[PDB]
Amino acid sequence: KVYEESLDLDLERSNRQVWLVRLPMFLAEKWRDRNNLHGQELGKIRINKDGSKITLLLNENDNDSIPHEYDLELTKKVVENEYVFTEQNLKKYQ
Amino acid sequence: YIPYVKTIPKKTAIVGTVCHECQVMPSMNDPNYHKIVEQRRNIVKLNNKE
Amino acid sequence: TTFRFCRDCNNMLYPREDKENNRLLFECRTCSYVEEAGSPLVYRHELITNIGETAGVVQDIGSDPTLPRSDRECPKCHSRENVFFQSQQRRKDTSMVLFFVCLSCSHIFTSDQKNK
Amino acid sequence: DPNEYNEFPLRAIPKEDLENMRTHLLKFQSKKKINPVTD
Ligand SMILES: [Zn+2]
Ligand SMILES: [Zn+2]
Repeated sequence: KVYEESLDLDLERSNRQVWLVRLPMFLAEKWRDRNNLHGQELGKIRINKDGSKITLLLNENDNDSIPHEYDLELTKKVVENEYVFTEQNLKKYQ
Repeated sequence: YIPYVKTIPKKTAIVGTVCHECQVMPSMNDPNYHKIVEQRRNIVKLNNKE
Repeated sequence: TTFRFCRDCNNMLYPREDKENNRLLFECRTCSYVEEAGSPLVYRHELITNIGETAGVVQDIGSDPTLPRSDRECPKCHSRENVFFQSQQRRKDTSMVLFFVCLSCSHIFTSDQKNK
Repeated sequence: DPNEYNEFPLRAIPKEDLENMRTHLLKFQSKKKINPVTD
């Protein structure tokens, strides 16, 4: 009765590929802002057909102040035992 | 056993598993390159204290 | 001597004997994991040890400007450039033998003429 | 460069679902492969 929602961890969307990316200070200062991220186009991820090299190219919205091309260095090709979990508040009535 | 433990329930859900770790580094062949170097250089040359 | 570590909890294994087969087993002390030993040696205490003679040799040892240079021949690539240094063990009983590191192949040789 | 690649679009998550929700990183510290889905 205290909570009207299940209190069990939802292991339903865990089968979802996710990339952990470390960003430079200049790029992280504008990509982590909560006054942004309106669903616009932040760039495109480019992967070679044979792999072994990845690069993301930003759009022309940077105002010609930062590089438009970046290289995605895979510090760990096989990342293991790392997961992403959320946190939400429960309904307190009924 | 102990009767009371004082848990703090919260709504949680696993929404992905990490498969790759990436390090974004600007390309040295980009025309706008070396502007970040100037910005990086300015970091050490700035004195906030007055 | 080689140290062994447990598989289930990462704790280090300890020797144990099995009289049923007269063999050497390495068993964990917390989670009951066992594994037969590949060697019968379990302890070693080298009173006189030569470990650390060339400690500190890296891929860029030749970049150190304080190291002295020499014209001795490298008996692996026939090169004359090399950086030499004395033993790095600080016990006051080591000989003054010099260890030569080649700047062309990263090969380490010594000037010892007594035992080598 | 030639079209020897398959590039997909990247766009930010809308803020309408990022409010009142915190996304964290979970790291199991073990030498095995821990997977809560099956293990
Ligand atoms: Zn163990
Ligand atoms: Zn040599």
